[PDB]
Amino acid sequence: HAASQMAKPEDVKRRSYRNYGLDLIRGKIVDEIHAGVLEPTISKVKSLKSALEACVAILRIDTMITVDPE
Amino acid sequence: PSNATFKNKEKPQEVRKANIIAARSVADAIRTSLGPKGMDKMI
Amino acid sequence: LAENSGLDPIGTLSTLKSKQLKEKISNIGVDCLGYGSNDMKELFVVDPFIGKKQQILLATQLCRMILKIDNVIISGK
Repeated sequence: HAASQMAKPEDVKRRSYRNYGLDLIRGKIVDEIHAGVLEPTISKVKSLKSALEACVAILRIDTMITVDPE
Repeated sequence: PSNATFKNKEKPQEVRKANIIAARSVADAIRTSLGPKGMDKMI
Repeated sequence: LAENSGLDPIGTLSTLKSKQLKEKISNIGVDCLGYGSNDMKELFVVDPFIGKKQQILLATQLCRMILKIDNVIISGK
């Protein structure tokens, strides 16, 4: 995945198939186009963006107060 | 010429000491929550 | 000394500052015996130089350690 930004994308030169990313059987590097696995952008945008803003609230916590039921 | 004194009870702060310490624990709580650089809490 | 003699701590510093500063005599101090003069030269209060020098130096050398204390580990006696 480094060949994308390493080589100049405006100059083409190939060396980059983009995705690659996984294979669940043979344990090899296979493009997602040939594998046929894609997901909507909403699976990332408005997902991790909402999760990151939710997780940083835990780091904001300083003390903890617990009140047992009477 | 000395005179002066005027002490009687020797622990006037004893009642007002631990209460400030109890108030300092509450005061130290808002110090971490003060300003945009502060922190949040959970209750 | 102003606590036992019943003197104002604010007036204690103001009394010695108006004297020991302008006048080169440093003998002005707190009088706990209830006399009419604060001069130690007339009241005969004498401390040894090299003796009191050690009392001042050894008191400052104690802070070379305590001030640096961070973690304390106490093993079972």
